[PDB]
Amino acid sequence: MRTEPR
Amino acid sequence: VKPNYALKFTLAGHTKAVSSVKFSPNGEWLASSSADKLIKIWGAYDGKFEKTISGHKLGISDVAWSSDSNLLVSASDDKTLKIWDVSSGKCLKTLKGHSNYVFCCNFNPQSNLIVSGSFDESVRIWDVKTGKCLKTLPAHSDPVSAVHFNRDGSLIVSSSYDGLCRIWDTASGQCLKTLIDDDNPPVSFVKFSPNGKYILAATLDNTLKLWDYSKGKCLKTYTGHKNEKYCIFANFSVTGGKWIVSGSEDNLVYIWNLQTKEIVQKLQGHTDVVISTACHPTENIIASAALENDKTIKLWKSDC
Repeated sequence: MRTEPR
Repeated sequence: VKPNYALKFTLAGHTKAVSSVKFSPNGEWLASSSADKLIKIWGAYDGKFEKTISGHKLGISDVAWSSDSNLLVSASDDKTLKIWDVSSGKCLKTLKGHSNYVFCCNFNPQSNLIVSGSFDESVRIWDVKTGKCLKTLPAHSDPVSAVHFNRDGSLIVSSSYDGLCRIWDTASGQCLKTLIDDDNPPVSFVKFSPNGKYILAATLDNTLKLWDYSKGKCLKTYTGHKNEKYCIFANFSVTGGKWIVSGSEDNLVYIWNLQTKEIVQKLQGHTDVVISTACHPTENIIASAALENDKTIKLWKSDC
């Protein structure tokens, strides 16, 4: 998900 | 000249972090996607909640509108895209073929095609009417963070954690340009300018750059914001003054002067990372949305 950091 | 964006509405209803907001091309609507597996549709001018669109089995990282404002496409961790009829809320098509999360999506201007990017490192081009995959581009060597068509659809731009931006010929799938710059920081976002001549690229070193596509040259850089961890959407604002707009990991919306690169406004109010911003097609209106501790969308209005 985009909502989780790299 | 500086803008004076002020808060007009806070839109609540998503039960997890919001991932992406987009205005309809006709200006009527804002669409939002979320980690909660849902798309929500809101009135652009009064903020009124209109409906919820559901069916993905996992969260949604992106959503995009067809040119006539009648269709949506969404990109999901369930490895599919879905094409939706907005007025009925029905899933018209499920686009299958990526082997990992689908992260980003967009219609071309004609809206007969959809382009998607995935953590599987590929870019796919899909036929709207049949839902069949027309082309798989071996686009990158790391997750694909963004995909965008130029103003007539002849070109696709893609970005990746591999540090590259690539420009592709839509008709053939062949790569026309690779943008590289120095120490290859991960590229977290890319999109064409409205005239199709420039490309705006975000990198995970707290930096935005404007590139001249023809020349291969960086013309402007924009700094002062926080961007090291998330793929944050950025925008050209063209309805009044010519700005660059972006979310930020310090919970602010940043607005810069495109030409001078000076920060002209910071919008305060969100209580978590501002992962997405969008600019209304005709009015000086910005939509912003935030992650887990906030989960809301804010609409802002300016006189220029």
